[PDB]
Amino acid sequence: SRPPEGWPKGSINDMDYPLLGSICAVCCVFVAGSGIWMLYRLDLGMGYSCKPYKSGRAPEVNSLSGIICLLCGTMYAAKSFDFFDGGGTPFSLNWYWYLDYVFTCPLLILDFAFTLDLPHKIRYFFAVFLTLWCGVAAFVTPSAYRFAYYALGCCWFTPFALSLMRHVKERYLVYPPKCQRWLFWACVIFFGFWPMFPILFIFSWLGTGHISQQAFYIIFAFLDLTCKSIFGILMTVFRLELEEHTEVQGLPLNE
Amino acid sequence: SRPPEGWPKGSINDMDYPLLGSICAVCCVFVAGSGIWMLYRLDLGMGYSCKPYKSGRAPEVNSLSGIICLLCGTMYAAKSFDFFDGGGTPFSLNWYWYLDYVFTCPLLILDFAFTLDLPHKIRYFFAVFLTLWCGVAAFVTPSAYRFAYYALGCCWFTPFALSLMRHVKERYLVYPPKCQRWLFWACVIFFGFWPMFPILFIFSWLGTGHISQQAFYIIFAFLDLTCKSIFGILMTVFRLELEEHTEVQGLPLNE
Amino acid sequence: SRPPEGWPKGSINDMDYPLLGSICAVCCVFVAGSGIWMLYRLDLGMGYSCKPYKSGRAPEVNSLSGIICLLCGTMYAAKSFDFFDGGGTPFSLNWYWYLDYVFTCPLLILDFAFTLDLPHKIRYFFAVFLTLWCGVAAFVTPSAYRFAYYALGCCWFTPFALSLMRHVKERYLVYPPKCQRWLFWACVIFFGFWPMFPILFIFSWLGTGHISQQAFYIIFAFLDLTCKSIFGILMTVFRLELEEHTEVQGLPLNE
Ligand SMILES: *C/C=C(C)/C=C/C=C(C)/C=C/C1=C(C)CCCC1(C)C
Ligand SMILES: *C/C=C(C)/C=C/C=C(C)/C=C/C1=C(C)CCCC1(C)C
Ligand SMILES: *C/C=C(C)/C=C/C=C(C)/C=C/C1=C(C)CCCC1(C)C
Repeated sequence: SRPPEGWPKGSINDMDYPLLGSICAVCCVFVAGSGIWMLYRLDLGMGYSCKPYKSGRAPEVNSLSGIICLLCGTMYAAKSFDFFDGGGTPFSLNWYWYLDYVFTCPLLILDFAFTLDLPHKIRYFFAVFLTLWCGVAAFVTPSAYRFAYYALGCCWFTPFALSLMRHVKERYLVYPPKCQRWLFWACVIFFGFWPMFPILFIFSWLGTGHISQQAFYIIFAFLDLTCKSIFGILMTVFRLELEEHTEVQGLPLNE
Repeated sequence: SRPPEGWPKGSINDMDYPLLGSICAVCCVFVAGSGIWMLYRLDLGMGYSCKPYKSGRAPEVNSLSGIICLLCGTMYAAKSFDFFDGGGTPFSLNWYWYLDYVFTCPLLILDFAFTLDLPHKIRYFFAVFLTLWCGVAAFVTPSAYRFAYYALGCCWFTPFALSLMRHVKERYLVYPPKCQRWLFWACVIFFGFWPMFPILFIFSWLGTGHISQQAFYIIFAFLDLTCKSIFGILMTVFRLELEEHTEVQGLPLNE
Repeated sequence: SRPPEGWPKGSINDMDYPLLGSICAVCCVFVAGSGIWMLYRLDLGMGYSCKPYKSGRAPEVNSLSGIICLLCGTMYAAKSFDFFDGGGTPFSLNWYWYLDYVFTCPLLILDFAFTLDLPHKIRYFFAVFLTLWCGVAAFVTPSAYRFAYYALGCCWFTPFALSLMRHVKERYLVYPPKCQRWLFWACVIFFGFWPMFPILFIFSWLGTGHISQQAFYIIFAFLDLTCKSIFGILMTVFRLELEEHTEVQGLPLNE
């Protein structure tokens, strides 16, 4: 507890620290486990037939899905320690909302872009990075300028979102049906869930005031499990399907 | 105002926050606009004849000019919000001088090096990054060691500057006359203006004490407009000229 | 001295600041000198016979050894300034243990991996980065959770260490005897000294309490000289030997 006597009663920080700690310890194991599986299955070979790589090693970039999970899992361990130490600790990843995501979100979009061979990899990376930084600023600012920062971040996000939706619909047809399945669910996650983040900001204690900070933590735990683990599992299987088509069976894309 | 009652009268922080806010809001629009133009014109094709790219997309690195402007423009929006909120806000890019430049200056030098194909891209990047960090330290330190940090930064900068001047004069002759024009003005900016930054430090309130902090902000706004926007416009046109020569008209460099 | 009247007598901060300052000023010169030599010798050509590069420039990645030294040397200058200013200064690289290493350690492992062509360059980089971050957290935390953070970091380090040891033994045989000599001493440094860092944490004031913080600084100065300078000199000579074999004399590896 940052205050010597502990958090003032009825403060935004007056939460149920044990439950919070626990939820993150579970989030940690499951995300880290999924990441471990991801890197292990990448090392078996190419496709469901686990065809051996010619160089005897997998492409460097294919490791990102799994790395992102382990980075997230490591951060949720840290976060558990903070909650179990009662909150407001000197190395707290709970304190500055969105700072942890400044390290993962841009990696996620790289993962996605490398997997599909989207254009403008660098533009996409920076767009996400700036959006996340605007969130950090929005949460630490107490004036109304909090919303100036939120709007700046929407200025980045909205073009980014439309641009991506357009690019993805262009590559969708290239791929064979069986790969199209996995990509669709990946898109539901990206186009369905990413917009949830900025909508929660509005209903939080820093907006309308409908959702407490404790609730905010729990919701984000579920959102991170979906946007890192499930997303990574769907990226993995999309590559196994693709490889089976192109490498194991040696067939061409529609292009 | 960081102090509850506000900045002490006659302090370095006793400035004209509205005017400061405004200058940055304008700097923001103009820099962000220029960056937008830069990425748009890159997407039209190759050269003044807008020849279509073979891959149907432009090279990744060519996006840096434009990205650097948008990053700068986003930072000047943030800075506006701080000034209009009266200064000393929790997320202030005005507070720690030179911290914003730790993100742009090294990208600028990469942009320049990729464009000309200078050697030692990594050496050049680190040289700039360290110089900028020495500036950060020089400004936060109140002892005379402030000048120890300044000198350390000159130790990095001075070799870097001479090294670059030598490399650039080697590539200048390679290029055809029409491209040589644009490169010369780019060089005037780099060799004329970059040295201005360290000379202003000496005459600031942290050196001789001739230039107030308010003035320091205004001067830097003009310097950033020149070193990011105009520089980026000159990099853009140099590539359009070069492409017209090599790709549209298919002629060789002197080399 | 961070406290106005200065460090309380008999505090962990009640050290011999002048001696500390001096040790770092020497560490600074020697490391920076070694780095300078490294980049100079790289520019002479390929091998002991200094065969000219075909492109007329050396590979970008070969610069990392030397860059890492100069980055370390610049940081030890900063650290000298802090000690000579008596400690607890606003820009102190002495204050947060392990924060400086968050910038060098991952670069070191990249250097090593590029030199040997180890697989999983990105995995290796992140593994080191996370380990170092866990150290930072372990040192700032005052509860017992300090050890939770230490253990998390061992979870990263231990697999990383075994994985590397396995990969290196696979590449050792590839290389000719004369190169094998240099690689062995590089391995002694990596496998002998890297494990020293986490063992010192246990005997420090934050563990059993056998080694003072002053002593901790001195030990780390010697460890950094070994893990950056000597290591870099051994990487350099390994490349000169390798090049003499493969490029100057045009012979094949065992593979
Ligand atoms: C793993 C975490 C993910 C996928 C997080 C995504 C977060 C966003 C896309 C957040 C968006 C924001 C804005 C568009 C505006 C204000 C700030 C944010 C961060 C809430
Ligand atoms: C867009 C911003 C640019 C181009 C800034 C450039 C800044 C410098 C080259 C500053 C140089 C410095 C030194 C050489 C010594 C002390 C610290 C600085 C940052 C003032
Ligand atoms: C140039 C500096 C080097 C090579 C430093 C290496 C440091 C380590 C490998 C430190 C390891 C740690 C752990 C394994 C656990 C706790 C934290 C550390 C940083 C002491």
